[PDB]
Amino acid sequence: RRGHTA
Amino acid sequence: SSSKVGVKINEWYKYIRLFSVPDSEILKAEVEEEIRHMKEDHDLLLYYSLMCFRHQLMLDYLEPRPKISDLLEKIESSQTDLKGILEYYFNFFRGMYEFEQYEYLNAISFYKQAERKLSLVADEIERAEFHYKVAEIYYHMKQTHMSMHHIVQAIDSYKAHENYTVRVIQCSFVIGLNYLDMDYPEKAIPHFKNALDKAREIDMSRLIGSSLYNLGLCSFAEEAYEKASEYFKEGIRVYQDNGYEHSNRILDILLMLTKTTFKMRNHSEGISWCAHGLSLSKNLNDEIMAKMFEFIHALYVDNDNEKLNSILNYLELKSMLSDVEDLASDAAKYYNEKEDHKVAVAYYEKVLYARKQIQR
Repeated sequence: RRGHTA
Repeated sequence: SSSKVGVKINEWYKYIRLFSVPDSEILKAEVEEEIRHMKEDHDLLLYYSLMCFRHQLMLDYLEPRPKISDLLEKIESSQTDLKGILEYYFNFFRGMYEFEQYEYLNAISFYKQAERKLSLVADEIERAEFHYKVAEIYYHMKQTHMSMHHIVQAIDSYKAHENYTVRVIQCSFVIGLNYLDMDYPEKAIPHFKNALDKAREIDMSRLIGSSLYNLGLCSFAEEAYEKASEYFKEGIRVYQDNGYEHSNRILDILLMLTKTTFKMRNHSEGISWCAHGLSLSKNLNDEIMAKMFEFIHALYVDNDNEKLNSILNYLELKSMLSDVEDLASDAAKYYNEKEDHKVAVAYYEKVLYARKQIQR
């Protein structure tokens, strides 16, 4: 899964 | 008194970027009082509607027919004869919205239009906002070098000012997550521990828990699933103990914990986690996250490769090749352990295909 960027 | 409203809307945007909700509510109030006695500049009216929308995006980040789809309605009915910085704001904000809806192509399209107007943007902090948001979507598309290109520009401007801590943390997320995509978990942990320390200073529960999630993604990368399973668990209780139990992005943490517990060969615990996560994706009406929990289920529980294939095609149609690669990689590996090397090959190839598509 993509990391959290926000 | 028409410039007087424009100046206040600028101030309003200044406070939105600073995440000062009390000031943003003060400026929004002053603007709405001022619009009452002004003379219907349609652009000023659209500037107002765009700032309302941007203000709502701030509020929805901090607290999750919403006010947003009604506000977005008002914005597109007046997309006629745009010019100057207002056109920039229009496309930038529209690209933001589309990104939150998992409409990545739409968002990149809008962001590229805004980018053309960047020379009109005198405010460095405003340019940083753009570079950060652009870097962010490039990371989600695994456009690592493009992401790194933009994120350095943003975080330099943010670090040059003072109360942009929130954006600085988020930039640290992006940089770290880029280093992870390049298989440098040890280069990525510094940026996430730095973000974790700052997020505890300002007591932002959301940012704290996202730091744990990003750090757990490192342990997971270093195959330290015990430590990874911890990070994920605590970040989940962070979100839950502070009013973020219904944020879409907790599905990320659930999804990776479910994956990790299955890899730890704690089968039964792994079932009591894919469970909470399947129903939560249902509840929050997120089709994309639901279908990623299906993949995990069909993989470690069912071996319904056919469904696995159908989900991989879906995610590709969704322009989420990074998730295609990660899931096909979970499949390929798991079947390799089970010595079903034949179909283990099939998913290794899919990983090759996704990696190639990402490069184009």
